[PDB]
Amino acid sequence: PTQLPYNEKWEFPRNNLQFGKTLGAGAFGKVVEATAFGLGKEDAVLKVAVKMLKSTAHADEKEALMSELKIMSHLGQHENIVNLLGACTHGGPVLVITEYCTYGDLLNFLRRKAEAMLGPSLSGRPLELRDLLHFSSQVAQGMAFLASKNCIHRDVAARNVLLTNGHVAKIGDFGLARDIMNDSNYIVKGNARLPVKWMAPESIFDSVYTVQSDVWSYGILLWEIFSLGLNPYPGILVNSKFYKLVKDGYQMAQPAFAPKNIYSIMQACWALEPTHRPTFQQITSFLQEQAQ
Ligand SMILES: COc1ncc(F)cc1CNc1ccc(Cc2c[nH]c3ncc(C)cc23)c(F)n1
Repeated sequence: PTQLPYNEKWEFPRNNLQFGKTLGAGAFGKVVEATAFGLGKEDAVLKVAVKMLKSTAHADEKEALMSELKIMSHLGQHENIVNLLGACTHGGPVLVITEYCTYGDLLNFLRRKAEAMLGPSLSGRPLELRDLLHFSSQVAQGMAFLASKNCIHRDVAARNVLLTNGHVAKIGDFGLARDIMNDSNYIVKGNARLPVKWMAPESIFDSVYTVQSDVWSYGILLWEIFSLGLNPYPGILVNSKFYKLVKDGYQMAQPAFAPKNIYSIMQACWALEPTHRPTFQQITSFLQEQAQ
């Protein structure tokens, strides 16, 4: 990624952004909503999400932001990913301008939505099964696009899916703008904080990441969707027993709102042999057909 070249076609004048509230923050980074004036070929004026370093960041974090910018440019645009809209690299700190997604991350959306649906009994518009299938197929479409570019995401999870206008799902990555240090979904495994409960066995044990390991993580995401935002392996501590169980083929039980169909997809994503797992295109075609 560092050898990749940054194309100035993305360059945008930083004085043409008016910043609003912070959308998310990590230790050394954050994403901030902004209005951009004159953005793009149509000179649009619109709300954007700007990723930038915090004052706590150092050179290593700057290099990672620039690398992310180079990767987003190289990837190309797709309806079901968080697209790059421009960047500010001259005359100040690096700014990465991405699409703003009004409904926020999918995980929180499902949890708040489930609470809203249960409110009448205990005190707009409820979710339907078809919505869950749409979210699932949209994310699989976006993952099929990344896989077609041989791009490995490595942190597929509902917290990294964003919902835009029309409640269209987009796979993104909060990255530096996530507080992983204080986030119980990231486990201290040796040197780094890793989303172990989402990770394929070969990534945990052999440090191997592929499109097929993303497929596994996508199956965990499917479980999050069709449980309306439960934590995976709920109540189970990540320890030696957990690692062994995963390696031996232990799998989560069927989620409450998953049709047998969809749970079977999950199981296929969790095949121990990575080549046996479905491809994102197979998942997409099946889920599109199911969402009709
Ligand atoms: C496949 O995606 C990628 N792959 C590799 C990469 F290196 C980067 C990406 C996508 N980069 C990115 C940037 C910012 C954000 C946060 C974000 C954007 N819009 C929002 N609207 C609302 C809220 C609450 C948050 C946001 C996000 F999710 N992803």
